[PDB]
Amino acid sequence: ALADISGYLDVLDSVRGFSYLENAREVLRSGEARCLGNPRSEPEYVKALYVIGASRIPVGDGCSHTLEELGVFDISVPGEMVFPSPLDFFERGKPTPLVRSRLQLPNGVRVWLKLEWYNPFSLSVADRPAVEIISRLSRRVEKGSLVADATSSNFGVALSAVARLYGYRARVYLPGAAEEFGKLLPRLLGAQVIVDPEAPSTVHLLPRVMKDSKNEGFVHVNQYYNDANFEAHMRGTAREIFVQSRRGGLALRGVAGSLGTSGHMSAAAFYLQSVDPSIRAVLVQPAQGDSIPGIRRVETGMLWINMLDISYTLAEVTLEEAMEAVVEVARSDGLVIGPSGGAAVKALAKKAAEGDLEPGDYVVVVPDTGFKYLSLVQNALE
Ligand SMILES: Cc1ncc(COP(=O)(O)O)c(/C=N/[C@@H](COP(=O)(O)O)C(=O)O)c1O
Repeated sequence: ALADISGYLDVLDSVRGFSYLENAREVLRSGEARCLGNPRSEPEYVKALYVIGASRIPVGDGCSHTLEELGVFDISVPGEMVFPSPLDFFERGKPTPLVRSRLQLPNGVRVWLKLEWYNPFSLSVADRPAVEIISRLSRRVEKGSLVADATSSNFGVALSAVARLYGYRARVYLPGAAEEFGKLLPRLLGAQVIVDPEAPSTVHLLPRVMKDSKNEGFVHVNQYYNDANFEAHMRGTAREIFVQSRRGGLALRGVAGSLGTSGHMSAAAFYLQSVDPSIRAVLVQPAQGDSIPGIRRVETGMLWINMLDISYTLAEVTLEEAMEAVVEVARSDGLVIGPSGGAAVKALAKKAAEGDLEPGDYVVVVPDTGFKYLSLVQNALE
């Protein structure tokens, strides 16, 4: 019989490396987890279960339990949408909406958009890694210390709100070309903001962040390499697409999305593909020469999408093409999705047009809201 996982989460602080995901994939493939003779002597297996989304764990002799029995499918949300705190709302106010699009794509590819602007701090996907990283920091690092990172915009905004709800000071480093909401809103949120107008990308800032961290002794949370990014997406974003697709009665044939740290799509793909390895992952390549906010080309360096055993496909997409998918989704659905969203929609549309895709439902992860990108919106129209 079962035990609340929340008493066992010291395994987050102690387990290392990716060998535990084997456990994660077999539990997802089989549909069950075998009973832990000693729960504390299998800290890997407990971490596989956290990661996939269990609220409970099987303890003692023999009895294997299903995914449902472990809490993967438990409803977190209160019917009435009342929450005692903004962090309780982040955590229990899930899943984000999965919304079937009116947008018509060729060869029977049915589009569902998963709306990641429904996260309360940055109105973006990047609330999830920021809550998980700052949560895990909270055991080891003293309140009032400074946490910092490089961002395209969204993670710093999230990092800033979250560090503050956990009693930490925050500093965010942006490239000059970053959107204005990423430069301004950390400050509103009580953080320090450094902008480098020469730094042509956001990863080019990391050597400075790392140098500064050495001198000034702040905590570089480094979303690019920190496994609590991938983990936050595994138990939120990915588990959600699984549970929603099942519970929605979807013929889930694939996922489409976009790549910054690679956290969210790495998890989406790895998770779902543990369940059914034929589920496709369609991934945006920002066409060379172009900048699509928040995202980049794979070969500029992304951890999880290269180290984990994930099957994916790329589809190159230009800024112009992305903003064109933003316009189309707006006129089809009345939903105003941001640039990286419309790149993912487009990449899905490119592959369906090629006849590569098995007819059925595909879930596009929409990282944020287009209200944050008016300049780009205005250029797309003129
Ligand atoms: C609008 C938007 N779309 C997609 C992504 C990609 O999510 P990830 O791959 O899980 O980081 C992000 C992630 N942004 C992160 C990472 O940015 P970066 O990898 O430097 O281009 C940030 O805000 O610093 C985003 O802001």
